[PDB]
Amino acid sequence: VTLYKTTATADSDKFKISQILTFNFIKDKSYDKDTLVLKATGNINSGFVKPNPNDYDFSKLYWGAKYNVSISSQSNDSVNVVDYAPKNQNEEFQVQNTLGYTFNTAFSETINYKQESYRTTLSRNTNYKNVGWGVEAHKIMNNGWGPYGRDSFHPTYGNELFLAGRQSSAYAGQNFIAQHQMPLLSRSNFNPEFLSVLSHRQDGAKKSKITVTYQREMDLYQIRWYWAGANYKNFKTRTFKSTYEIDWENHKVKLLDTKETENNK
Amino acid sequence: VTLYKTTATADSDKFKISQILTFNFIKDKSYDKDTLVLKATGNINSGFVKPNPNDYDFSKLYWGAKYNVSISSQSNDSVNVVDYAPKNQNEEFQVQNTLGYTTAFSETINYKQESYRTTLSRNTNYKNVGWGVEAHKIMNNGWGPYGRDSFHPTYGNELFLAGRQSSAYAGQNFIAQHQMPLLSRSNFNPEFLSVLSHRQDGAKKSKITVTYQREMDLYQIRWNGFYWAGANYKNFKTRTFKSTYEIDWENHKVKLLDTKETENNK
Amino acid sequence: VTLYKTTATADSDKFKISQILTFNFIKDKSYDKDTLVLKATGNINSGFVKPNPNDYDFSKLYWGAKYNVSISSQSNDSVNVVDYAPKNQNEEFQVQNTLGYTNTAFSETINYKQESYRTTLSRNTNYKNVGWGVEAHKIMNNGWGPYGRDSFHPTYGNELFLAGRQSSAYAGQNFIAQHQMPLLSRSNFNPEFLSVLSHRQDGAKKSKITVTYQREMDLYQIRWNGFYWAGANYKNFKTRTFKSTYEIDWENHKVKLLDTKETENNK
Amino acid sequence: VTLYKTTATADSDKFKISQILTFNFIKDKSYDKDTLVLKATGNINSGFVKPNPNDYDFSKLYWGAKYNVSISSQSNDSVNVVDYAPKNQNEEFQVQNTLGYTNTAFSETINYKQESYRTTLSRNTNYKNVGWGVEAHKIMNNGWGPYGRDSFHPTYGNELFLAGRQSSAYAGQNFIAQHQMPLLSRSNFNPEFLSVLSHRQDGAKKSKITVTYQREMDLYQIRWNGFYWAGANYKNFKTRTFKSTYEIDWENHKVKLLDTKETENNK
Amino acid sequence: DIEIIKRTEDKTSNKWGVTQNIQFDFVKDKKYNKDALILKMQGFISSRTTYYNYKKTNHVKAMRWPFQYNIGLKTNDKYVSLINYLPKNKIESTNVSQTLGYNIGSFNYSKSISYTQQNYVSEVEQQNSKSVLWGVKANSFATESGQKSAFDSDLFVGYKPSKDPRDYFVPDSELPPLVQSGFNPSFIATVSHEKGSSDTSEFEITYGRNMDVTHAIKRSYLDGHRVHNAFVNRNYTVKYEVNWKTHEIKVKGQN
Amino acid sequence: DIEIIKRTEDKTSNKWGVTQNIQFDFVKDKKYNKDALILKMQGFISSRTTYYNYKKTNHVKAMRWPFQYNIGLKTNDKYVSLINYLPKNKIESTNVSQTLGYNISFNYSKSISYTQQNYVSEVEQQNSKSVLWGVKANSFATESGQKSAFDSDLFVGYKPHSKDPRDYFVPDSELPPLVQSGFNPSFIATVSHEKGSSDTSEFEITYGRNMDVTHAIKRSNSYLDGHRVHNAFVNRNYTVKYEVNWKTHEIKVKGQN
Amino acid sequence: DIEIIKRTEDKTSNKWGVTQNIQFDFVKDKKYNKDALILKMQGFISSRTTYYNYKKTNHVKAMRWPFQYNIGLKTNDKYVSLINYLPKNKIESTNVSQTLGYNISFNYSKSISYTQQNYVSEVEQQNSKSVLWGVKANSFATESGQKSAFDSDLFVGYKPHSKDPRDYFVPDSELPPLVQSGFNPSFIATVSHEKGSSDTSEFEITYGRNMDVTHAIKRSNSYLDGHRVHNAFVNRNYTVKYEVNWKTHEIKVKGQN
Repeated sequence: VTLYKTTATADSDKFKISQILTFNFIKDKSYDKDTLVLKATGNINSGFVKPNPNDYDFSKLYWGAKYNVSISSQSNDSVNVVDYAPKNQNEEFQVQNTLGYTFNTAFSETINYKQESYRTTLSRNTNYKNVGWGVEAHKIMNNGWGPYGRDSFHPTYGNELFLAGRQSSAYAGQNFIAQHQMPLLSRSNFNPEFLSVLSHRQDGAKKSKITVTYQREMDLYQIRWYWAGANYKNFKTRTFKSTYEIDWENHKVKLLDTKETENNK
Repeated sequence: VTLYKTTATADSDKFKISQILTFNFIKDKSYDKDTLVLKATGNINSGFVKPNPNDYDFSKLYWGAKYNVSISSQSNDSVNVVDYAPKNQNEEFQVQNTLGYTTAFSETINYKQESYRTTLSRNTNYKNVGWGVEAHKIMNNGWGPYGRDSFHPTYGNELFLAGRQSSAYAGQNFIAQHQMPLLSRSNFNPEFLSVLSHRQDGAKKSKITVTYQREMDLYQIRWNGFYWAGANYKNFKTRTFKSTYEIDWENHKVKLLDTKETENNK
Repeated sequence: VTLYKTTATADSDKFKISQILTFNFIKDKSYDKDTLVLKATGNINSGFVKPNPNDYDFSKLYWGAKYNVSISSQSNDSVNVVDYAPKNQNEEFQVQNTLGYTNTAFSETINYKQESYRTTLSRNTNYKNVGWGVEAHKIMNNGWGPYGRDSFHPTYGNELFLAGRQSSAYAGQNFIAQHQMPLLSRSNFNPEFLSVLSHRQDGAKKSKITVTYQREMDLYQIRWNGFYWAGANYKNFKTRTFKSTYEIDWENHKVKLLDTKETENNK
Repeated sequence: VTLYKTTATADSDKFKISQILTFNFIKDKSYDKDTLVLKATGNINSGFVKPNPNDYDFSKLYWGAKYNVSISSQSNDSVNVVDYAPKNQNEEFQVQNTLGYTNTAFSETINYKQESYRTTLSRNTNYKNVGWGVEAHKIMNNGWGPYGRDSFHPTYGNELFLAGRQSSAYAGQNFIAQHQMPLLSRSNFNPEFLSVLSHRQDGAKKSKITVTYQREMDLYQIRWNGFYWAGANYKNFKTRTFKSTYEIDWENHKVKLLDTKETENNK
Repeated sequence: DIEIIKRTEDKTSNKWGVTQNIQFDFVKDKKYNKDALILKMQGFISSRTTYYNYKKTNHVKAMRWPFQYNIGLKTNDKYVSLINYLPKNKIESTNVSQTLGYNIGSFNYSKSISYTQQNYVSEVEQQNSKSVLWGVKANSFATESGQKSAFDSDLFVGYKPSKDPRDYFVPDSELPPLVQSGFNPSFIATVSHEKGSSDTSEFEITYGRNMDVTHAIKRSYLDGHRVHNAFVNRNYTVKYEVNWKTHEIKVKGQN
Repeated sequence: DIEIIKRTEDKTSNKWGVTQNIQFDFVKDKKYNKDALILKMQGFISSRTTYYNYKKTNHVKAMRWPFQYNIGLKTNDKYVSLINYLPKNKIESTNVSQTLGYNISFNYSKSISYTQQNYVSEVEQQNSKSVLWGVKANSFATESGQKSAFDSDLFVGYKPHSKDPRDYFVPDSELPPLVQSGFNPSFIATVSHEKGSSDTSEFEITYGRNMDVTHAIKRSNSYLDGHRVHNAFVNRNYTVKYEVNWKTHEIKVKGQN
Repeated sequence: DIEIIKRTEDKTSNKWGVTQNIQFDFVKDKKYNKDALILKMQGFISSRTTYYNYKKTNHVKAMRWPFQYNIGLKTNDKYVSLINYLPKNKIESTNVSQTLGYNISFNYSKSISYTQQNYVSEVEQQNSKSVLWGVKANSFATESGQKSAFDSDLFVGYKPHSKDPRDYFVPDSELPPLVQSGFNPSFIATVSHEKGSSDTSEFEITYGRNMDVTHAIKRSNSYLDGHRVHNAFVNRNYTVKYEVNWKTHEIKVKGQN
């Protein structure tokens, strides 16, 4: 059982997206394929754009509402994705039911669980040559109120996700909650940490290609004067893809190409 | 100390009972007998039979209310049962007494509650060990617990009864299947351990008999014109699978010799 | 560093007292004496005597209220007692103070461990002798108490094993149920004490250790006056004592029982 | 990797200040400098001075309100302070928010640790000097407070050690009991600080370290004005300082005390 | 530097409803100057819990059940002595919490004690260099409507006043395992033997029960009357002999 | 298997009130095919907290204090890449308890629980050539609940009017250590270097503060009222430039701010 | 590597009711350039708690009891220095929980929690030649709450008037072990000695007590009232003088109090 390490990186300064890839090549005499543990880290900026405080009755901001990461091998090669982390969670929660009489009857149920501002789930495009994750805005507390999310809906106020007050007497550009009250991933940088295991056939080609894609979905949140809110999902997309060449024989890895793509609707 | 392993299996497809026996032969220079650690696992289906939804004022279902396992050596061989798991529990609970003046008394007790309880068979002896996994404390919804012999003077045994004053067909007035305990409607996966000793001046081969069994209870409900009431009848059907294995103590092999299926219907 | 073990035992069947002594002789090149770790276990019956249920307006019982164990070497030998366990406890407890406005509320809660019997070291403990007393401490009478050997209510006296103040029953039947009494008061004490002794290497090869196990039985009595029941506890009304003497052979790591003695006292 | 240990001490009996320095020299073939782990312990008396119980309507006491320790090397030598402990704390606390309906209720609970004295780095810390201040922080008077060196009530002033606002005499008997005062204010501070130093191997074989231990004594006074008691605290009204200078022989891993100095300040 | 020689015996009595699973570990410790033997006392003591109609009354039914299990070991060899055993009697200790409170006029005081209950408690009844006897005694049971004392005359009293005596009593699921099925003892004793003295020693091991009877009386509801210690020392005794030099075990007798 | 070569540098700036305690661990892992260097960034940034009388007034005093500490690393060498660093940004996670009750009256309660730090460390920027963190004032435990770092009354005191501006603000015992004394950073970064390309590489390490100003105004029965100037002074930073040799393991300080 | 040479002495005084169990561990650490000795100070100091009728009165009875235990170590050899010891004084630390709420009424709550010992150990003096500790009565758990060691009613009893002074005070089961029986000290000290200086050094070890008196007076229907004389007797102490030889590892008892 021998282990060879290397690393590779790629940047988009334009999008503020940067990939760090750590490679562990494992040769194990008890197994008939080459093994590669690939750790994907680095940075994905949220693309957050603050509101202009001079907007009067209608204002907006862009925030980082979803991050997508995907790792893939080529349909024509002998490289499969055999395992990866994190996996989808079969979530748990604790329950306490109580029944009481006083000689007057009382019932209660308490549930206890974890709540995260962003949730990680597997891309439904995941398969034997590709794994991907979506890290999506999930349960966001406004102040002590919420949770809200990308599709929260109040029949009157609409989506109150980043709305400071319903009856506030200020400019539109100033009726968003304070920036420090927003979740870290919505306004700052996502630092991915994904793991994938790949197998390569020994009778295969000595070199193969892996393509790694980091992406943000920016949502458009806007408010109008009561006040109401609307959130428009993935109004801007920013995507950075990099392809790397794995040399399975010499355990080297080499950046071959990069590509920046965006979508603005 | 040396360890030899083997395994053996037997199935009754008719009854949905399957035995898996894992064998650890231990030879220990410090002991004058051969040791066998025998693990008994596999499957015992509950025999659950859902109620027909068209029954009107009277309906019934069968449920898996007790599972019995036993492992026995032959009265003529030199094979004893020396140890086993699980053993009967001397159960524990926590208590908090409080006395308060302002005069108030309270006592809180905290304990674990099992829907099924395991205890040793009363036929346990130096050549046989047996266990019974019996329906114990079952919650209806948030009411109960109930069991095989729960008795309310009016409604009888409300074990799987959905409501007392329900306007619905009998057979649609039992609780939802998913609200029943797992062992009552699905499969029991036994895990039992026995340790056996075998004399070295004995026969090289001996026989062990492993029996897996279910007791199905008949639970029924009836409408009388004023209310619903239920009754449970214990072990109205019995299904039994017995297998006998030949243990080769010399070469640490095991061989299935015979199986038998038996049933009883009341 | 080398270790040698032996054991020795002595019994008084008349008193239901037995001693078990477990000896660990350590020789250690870094040290200039011989070391003996001596564990003292066994049994000390409580001497409990139930009340006669036919006693009418006045009844009594005897209960085991204190156990004494002591281990001593001789003034003339070179054997010292250098360590031992248990040692006296500098007891601890948890405190929570709360202050609240809404109306001002104060509260203080304390949390601590409560033992039915407490072990402390003997007065007479010194460089050639160590002794413990295991003594009735905080005893609950149902949900009431704690009571002890010296509990005193101005009217009912000591209510330790008294079942009710206004009970309509014979005296011999107005004590709490025997099973409600602490275990050591009605049954057997199983001592577990450790001592460490040092012995000079130029000394005598053999030396003598004396181990004493003892019980103090209290007399608890209850009486009806015409209006109510009251109780009295008299401490150490009977004493039973068993002393054994052992000879340690330090050179050969052996121990022999030399002598035993039973003594009692009755007030 | 090799380790050489030694120790040195210095005393001021006049100030009741004592330094203990424990020195771990480490030679590490993977590093191009010599390393020294230096632990500073010992004693700094509080300088506490009780109130005279005979003062009538105005009284004072002196208490130990801040302790300063600093260790530093010479500007001209090749010795740097590369690490040390403790470091300033980015403090944490626990929060529970609750929102209920039945009528509405909001609640917030916070949980945190409260220290009598708090340790933070000296502002003079740099590459050749590290220092710490251990400063009276959150002191509970009677379950009241917290109070501190600068606590301020418009009427009563600083009630830190004030026993009662309306006590019927006597000033000097109207401070809280000595036993109710925090330990470092009335007794001895036992410092425990760590520093790591590096020394160039192409440098002098010997160098000098200076270690200063110091106390600030506050003056706490109370007065009766015919209506109520009020209190005042004057920070660092007295200062006692002990500085020692030790010579490190880097080559032979030895340390000698070269000199000492006592200085005081009195406001 | 420690050698163990292990032996087992397993003896059942149909009359008594008892299996003794006994393990003998001879201990050759070069640091110890006597022979030593560790006896692990396991097995199974059936509850022999039984129900029946009382005399010819037809309105009172009886439940006979094990209030106490008995476990005991004795030797008659004067060269043998008991040097260790488990379990041992312990001091009972509890956790106490106590609160004093003022509301500004209002005073409150609270005391709460907390502890752990076992269904049956194991007590050392007697012990000396030649023997030890434990009793495992019914104590306290968790029921709906609180913890119930083993000395409650209503204990196990049932809900169907039915003519089948089993129905005068609580169902199996409200009976503890030590009453419904029985007891799996686990006890240990270590004995020293003087070297080069007796070649063999006898040990007598005793397992059994003391039975209470609860009478349930129809009065319509069921009322409970108890006969405590109705049957005592219903015990199965087996006599083993050990050989200190050859490590042979012989069963020499049983009742 | 693994050889480490350790180096240290310690640089102080009086102008900036900053000491950088830097440790350089060159990693020679036979299983890794590039050069590697771990940089341990420690030291001390003093809060430089200061109090002063505002302009020529007598009723307005000011406290200047560090709202954020800055820590940053960057290289100029195309042969060098950032491959690891700590701390990293993390998703907010909290514990929720929720109860619903019926009294024969309905009751509903929701409670959330979590841990607050006085200052939070966020990754501001990161790429293969550099990483920048900000350590930002967040929440403070006081009597009267938790106070947000964005409350205009934070640190506002009790002694109008002493004349000494120090008395316009809470005493030291009510200041967090990061404000009364300063910050002891602890940050780590791992870089790779393509062997054998450049003989040397430059790393520029930056430590500093962003300052807020809190004005305390005497008002009206007279009390103190707080007004905040956020980001009053930004990137008050000390930068030092270090050059490593990948072959000889020499470090040299090539410049400072 | 480290060689240890172990020595013990046990000295009892009937006059003082004290046994000193002392262990001397000479430490030969090749990595340390001085001689070293660790002194483990254990033993038993009995409480000497006593009861008596006050003078000739019939209504006043007295209990004399150990308010403090004293433990001290001193050397007079210039070449010896105290380099460590335990226990050391610690900063008091407590757990605080503060809640603030309101309905739509208002509510505030503060709770402090901590652990109390019956007796607390404080360093009273320490320098390179000596260390002195005092183990001081502090707080006791009773029914009716925790009671301070300075409460004048502490240990006052329930049986006026019995004629027996013991009956004026709480029974043994309400006395802490350190008052009913006594204290088993456990203290440790480590000293250095300059190599090839003095052949021998002297150490004095002091164990003893300070006694308070509680007078119980009968009043008024009858109850008992408490009056305390604090520090009635101080430094009731047993001192033993030990001499160590650093070359031969011989210990000698040179003197006693």
